[PDB]
Amino acid sequence: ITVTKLGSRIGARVDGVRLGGDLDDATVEQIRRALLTHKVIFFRHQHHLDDSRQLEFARLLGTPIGATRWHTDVTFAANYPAASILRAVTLPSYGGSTLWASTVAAYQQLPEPLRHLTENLWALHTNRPDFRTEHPVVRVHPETGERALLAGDFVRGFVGLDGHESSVLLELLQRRITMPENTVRWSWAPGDVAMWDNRATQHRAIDDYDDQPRLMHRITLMGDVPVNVHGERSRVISGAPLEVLA
Amino acid sequence: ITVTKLGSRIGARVDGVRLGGDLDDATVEQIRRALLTHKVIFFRHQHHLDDSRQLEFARLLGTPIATRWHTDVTFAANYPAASILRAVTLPSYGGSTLWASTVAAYQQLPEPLRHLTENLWALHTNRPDFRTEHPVVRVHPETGERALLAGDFVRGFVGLDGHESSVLLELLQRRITMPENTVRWSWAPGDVAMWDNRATQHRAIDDYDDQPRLMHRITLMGDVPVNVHGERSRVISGAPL
Amino acid sequence: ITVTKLGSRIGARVDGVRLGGDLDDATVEQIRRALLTHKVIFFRHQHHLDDSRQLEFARLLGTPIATRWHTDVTFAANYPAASILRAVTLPSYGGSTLWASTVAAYQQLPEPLRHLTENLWALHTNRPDFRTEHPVVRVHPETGERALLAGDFVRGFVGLDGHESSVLLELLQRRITMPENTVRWSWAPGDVAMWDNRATQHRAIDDYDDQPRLMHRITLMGDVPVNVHGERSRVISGAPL
Amino acid sequence: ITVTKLGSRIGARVDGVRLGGDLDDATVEQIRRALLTHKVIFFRHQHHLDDSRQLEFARLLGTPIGATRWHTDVTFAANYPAASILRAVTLPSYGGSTLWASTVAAYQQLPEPLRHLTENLWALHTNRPDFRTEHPVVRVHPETGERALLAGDFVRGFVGLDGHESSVLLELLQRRITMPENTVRWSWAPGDVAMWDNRATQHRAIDDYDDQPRLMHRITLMGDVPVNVHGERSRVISGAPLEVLA
Ligand SMILES: [Cl-]
Ligand SMILES: [Cl-]
Ligand SMILES: [Cl-]
Ligand SMILES: [Cl-]
Ligand SMILES: [Fe+3]
Ligand SMILES: [Fe+3]
Ligand SMILES: [Fe+3]
Ligand SMILES: [Fe+3]
Repeated sequence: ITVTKLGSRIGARVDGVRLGGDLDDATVEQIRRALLTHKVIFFRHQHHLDDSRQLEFARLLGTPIGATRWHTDVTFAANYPAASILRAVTLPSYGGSTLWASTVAAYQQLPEPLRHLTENLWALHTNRPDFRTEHPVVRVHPETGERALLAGDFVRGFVGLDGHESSVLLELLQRRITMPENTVRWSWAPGDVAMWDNRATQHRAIDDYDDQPRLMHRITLMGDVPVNVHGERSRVISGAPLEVLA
Repeated sequence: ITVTKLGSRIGARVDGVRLGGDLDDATVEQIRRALLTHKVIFFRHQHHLDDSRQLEFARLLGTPIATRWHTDVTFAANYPAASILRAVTLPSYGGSTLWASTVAAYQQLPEPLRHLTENLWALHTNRPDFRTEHPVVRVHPETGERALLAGDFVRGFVGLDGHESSVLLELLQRRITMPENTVRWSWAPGDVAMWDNRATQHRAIDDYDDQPRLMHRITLMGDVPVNVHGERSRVISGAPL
Repeated sequence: ITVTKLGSRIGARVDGVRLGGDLDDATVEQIRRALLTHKVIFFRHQHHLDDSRQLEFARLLGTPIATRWHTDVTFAANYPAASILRAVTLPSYGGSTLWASTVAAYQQLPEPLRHLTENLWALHTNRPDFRTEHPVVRVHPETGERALLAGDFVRGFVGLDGHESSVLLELLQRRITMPENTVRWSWAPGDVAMWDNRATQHRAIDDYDDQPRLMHRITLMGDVPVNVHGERSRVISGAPL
Repeated sequence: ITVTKLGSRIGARVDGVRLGGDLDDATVEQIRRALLTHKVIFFRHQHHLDDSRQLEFARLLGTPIGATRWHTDVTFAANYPAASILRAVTLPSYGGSTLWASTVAAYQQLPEPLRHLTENLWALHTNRPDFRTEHPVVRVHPETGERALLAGDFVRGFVGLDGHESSVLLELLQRRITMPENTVRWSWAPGDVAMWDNRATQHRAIDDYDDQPRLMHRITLMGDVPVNVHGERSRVISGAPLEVLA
């Protein structure tokens, strides 16, 4: 099993692994560490995979649950996902790459004033079945302790700020998060599988394949409610917790 | 001596006072307090004033030293404490002046923007090359009130890029110059305004079609800002006033 | 009857007039012209006025129908032409009102922003669900002057995303409410203001600490905007006024 | 010789060509058309190339002349470059990808109001030897007739706009231009060569290789002074024209 960095702040390729439910503990743990360290990892040549085997693999790393704007998944809910595992099924003849950004790297690049701002800022995330959650803008990752910015396209405003202030500040933060130095863009080939840490990233689909057929299979793993640098938790304004796969 | 509020967060008219250098301690003190409380105060019917008498008055309150919103001379580290401004020749229309309370603006900031501004430094410049890094929140040395320090001399914030600085400065200026924080004075003959430059910004208004307009200003020495953490402004370039 | 400018680009005081329904054609006409020229006009010493007499005056000028900058009822397609506003009960301080000339603001636009605004549509809404797509430049039906149409009822511009709309609207509002384009009136008992809603925005100011304040407004029917290319506003939802 | 699209709005790979000064007219022309159509093209496996052969090739397509912000090259000059040809010499073990955006695609995605704005807008581009040029924000490409946005990191302001307006509008335009649907990101392998149309693109280096050694060789081809949609030309405020390779 080898892990090779794809860039300075994000991304790694993991080789010498056949994904499935039969991986030993040492291998699952090596994978877990690579995920947490590199934020998004890629396995190539996984042509043996189907839906069931992908699910069997997913169960080893977490509890499975039941596009072209930058976002963190389902952040309108309080207990939004920890991670997802995504395999290519049918790919277009061109385009169709995917972007990830490290929101840990983004936080690390913030100068002190913007650290003080974001560590003391709350965003309303919504899906508009009405989900509204006030999340902190800095989250302390529950497995690594690393601070990560929490924002993305589900943010509708910041508490205490007016609509214009919120629009300007959100875009300032998005501009920083999605700086290319914080990002990896993956050109999918058949057999590829991506896994990302949704507590430490945003991602974005790209509509550059002229609507040619494209099919991916995603399995998403249950996460927990964010805690900020002061130990404060996200507040549910409206909506229910996300639930495991039935 | 009476002090009459002109608005909730800023401005008062002081009546029953003949400005000059012969005012007693009690009266000079009441004037000082009105100024610190109301941020800009106005005296009407001061027709006896000339440059000499204005200066004699000014000396009781301190040591004597357009159309963009600014705090005076903030490209310098020890920028002025206050100014005293008399109408001499007024246009037949227009020519009003605006002041904003930067104390009021700070008090209206929600918690996130307090945490931002209390940890933020702005570079102020006059382009003699004056460049000073001032804190964005200054603690008034006489009242203890916190005031936003920004305005048109700001060229950027330390650690932010040019676009971030442009957007943030305008966000802070939009807050500071909200009309609830401002008083606009239409000058009549004999009017004098005095403002606390440690707690305000002001702005001339170009709405008199360049008719002749003459005012006489006397400016009083101030000290170097202290921020909420006790830190002082940093001279990058230039000398003290 | 005398008309005195208050500023270069906006505002005049009309003296020598006792407002009411018994004014002759000549006087009603001079008042109409002063209004169209100066965008907002003020009458002082109108202590004889009551609701009935204000309405009788209003009927000579048209057909009778807070703290954010807006043009009245622009979420409707045929929004008002003008309003007439009388002080009834005034606070002991604060309580001034601001008007901006959107004609002046249009005239200050450089060529690129004229090309933008002359080809721009804004969605105005009241959230009865009123939604209207208005042009951002309207051609005044009586004067032919071009005026910016924007303000706080704007929710977005057709073809722009939410962030673009937020940034552009604020850019246009920053231009419109530049103090050179505005008049701020401190109300005294007996004061009446009348403004042309086709050529202005206005804004109440919350600087009187919620002391009691009562004004009486009468609003006059207007028509549907025409833009520089002859195009009319589009009702998306709601009825005509 | 084959040309394969890499994405809907930008980028193509050209195969079955050995780059050099010996290419026949038909081949040079096929290359020219591919460049103008796809805005940036890539040739792989060119391990025979050295500086001299790259130059011999460049001479077939134009007249050769004498990083991590998005820009169009040398736009502070009036007659800024038409195109560049870039080969990898020494590559880092990770990171080091390059981004291009199509400013033709960007113009095509503008809604009517922003077309009216930009077609009637002028930007001051500067290098701060003092180069200052007022360029139109829409340029009509001299070979294809296509309209392209002209902006990027050398813009210091727009004529008639104040500093804040200019900052906000430039970023609005950059945000549109650099939307991922308008972009291609190339992971360099040894032997790769990129050629881009500088009249129809912006590009950006990415600092994500932790300053490992990296060496590219660039040859840049002379361009001409922009003309806008009204037939108006760029204005030299200060500085000299760019000059051919001595
Ligand atoms: Cl491979
Ligand atoms: Cl990218
Ligand atoms: Cl005002
Ligand atoms: Cl290959
Ligand atoms: Fe997603
Ligand atoms: Fe000043
Ligand atoms: Fe109103
Ligand atoms: Fe370059």
